[PDB]
Amino acid sequence: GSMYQLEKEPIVGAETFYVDGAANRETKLGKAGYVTNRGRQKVVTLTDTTNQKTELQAIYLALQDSGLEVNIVTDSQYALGIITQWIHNWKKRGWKTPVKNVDLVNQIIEQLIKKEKVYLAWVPAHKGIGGNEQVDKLVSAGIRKV
Ligand SMILES: O=C(Oc1ccc(CO)cc1)c1ccc([N+](=O)[O-])s1
Ligand SMILES: [Mn+2]
Ligand SMILES: [Mn+2]
Ligand SMILES: [Zn+2]
Ligand SMILES: [Zn+2]
Repeated sequence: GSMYQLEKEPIVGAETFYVDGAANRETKLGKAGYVTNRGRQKVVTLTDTTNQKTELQAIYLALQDSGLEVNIVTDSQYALGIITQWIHNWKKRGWKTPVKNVDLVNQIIEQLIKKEKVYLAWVPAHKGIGGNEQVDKLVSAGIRKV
């Protein structure tokens, strides 16, 4: 019983957003974006950012640009946990909100509860030709070598 329930399995039929972000610590330059299984993609370049911010920013773009039912695959355990924990503990007993990234996370949650159904799952970064590998390349170009 929370302020929303994420889906326990992928939403059959819904479009899938493979999100990723990448940042460079020395310059605080970074990129966030997505590729989808309906031939959609988007990459944005960011300044003054961090790796965790860019993974969160990517999810925000995916929620922003999608319909009411959406599948999101991320490789960030941080991004998944912080969003899931926020949903499960909202208005609950021992909730101290995070300090870091709190503005972006609040922005994401706001987008999130507007949705009808959201499936959000983690996969380890891996090589190959699937979705996570494609967006990883896009957000990595000029930010870090792979
Ligand atoms: O997109 C990715 O490639 C890069 C490459 C370089 C940098 C620079 O730090 C950041 C991301 C991801 C790698 C690892 C991820 N993961 O959640 O472990 S996403
Ligand atoms: Mn990543
Ligand atoms: Mn990646
Ligand atoms: Zn700057
Ligand atoms: Zn629907």
